[PDB]
Amino acid sequence: MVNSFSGYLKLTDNVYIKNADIVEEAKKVKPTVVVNAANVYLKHGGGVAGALNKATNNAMQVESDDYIATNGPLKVGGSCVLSGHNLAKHCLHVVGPNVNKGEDIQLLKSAYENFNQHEVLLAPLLSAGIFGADPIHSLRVCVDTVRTNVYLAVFDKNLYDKLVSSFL
Repeated sequence: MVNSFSGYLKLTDNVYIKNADIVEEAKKVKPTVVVNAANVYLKHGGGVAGALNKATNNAMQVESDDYIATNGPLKVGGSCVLSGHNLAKHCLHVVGPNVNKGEDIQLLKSAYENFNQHEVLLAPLLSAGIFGADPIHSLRVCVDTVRTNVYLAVFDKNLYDKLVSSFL
C-alpha cells in the first residue's frame, strides 16, 4: 500500500533510506512504529534514544522505568513494544550489541529480526553511532534480515552518502 514516507532512496524491494533526523521524521509522518536504539535498561541517555526521549519531554523514560521495574532488563538482541508518545503509535525498543561494551556483533542479526514482527517501520541503523558498529555492516545485516518494509533514517549526511555509494 502507498504510504507517506517521502524522499527515500529505494535500496531493495523492502528497504528504503534517507538522510534525516529520526525525531523530525517521526514527528512529520507519525508512523505506526518508530524503532529506538535501546539498551537493556531502557536508559535513554544519548544517541537515538536520548534524542527520541527528549522529544517526548521525558515521557518515554518515565514509561520505560516502570517497564523495567515490572519486567527487568531486556536481552541484547531483544526488544519490547511501548508507546510512541508524540512520535508514533508505538515505539519498538530494540537492543543491538554495543561494541563499546564488548558485545558480540552476531547479535545484530537477532536484533534486526524483531523488525519482522511489524509490517512497516521507521528505524535507525542498529548498533551504529555510539553503539560502535560499522554502519555499512549494519545496513547489510538489515537488508539481509528484515523482510518487512523498513524506512531507515541516517542522521549524518557524509555517512548517508557513503552507505548509498557502497551499497551492493
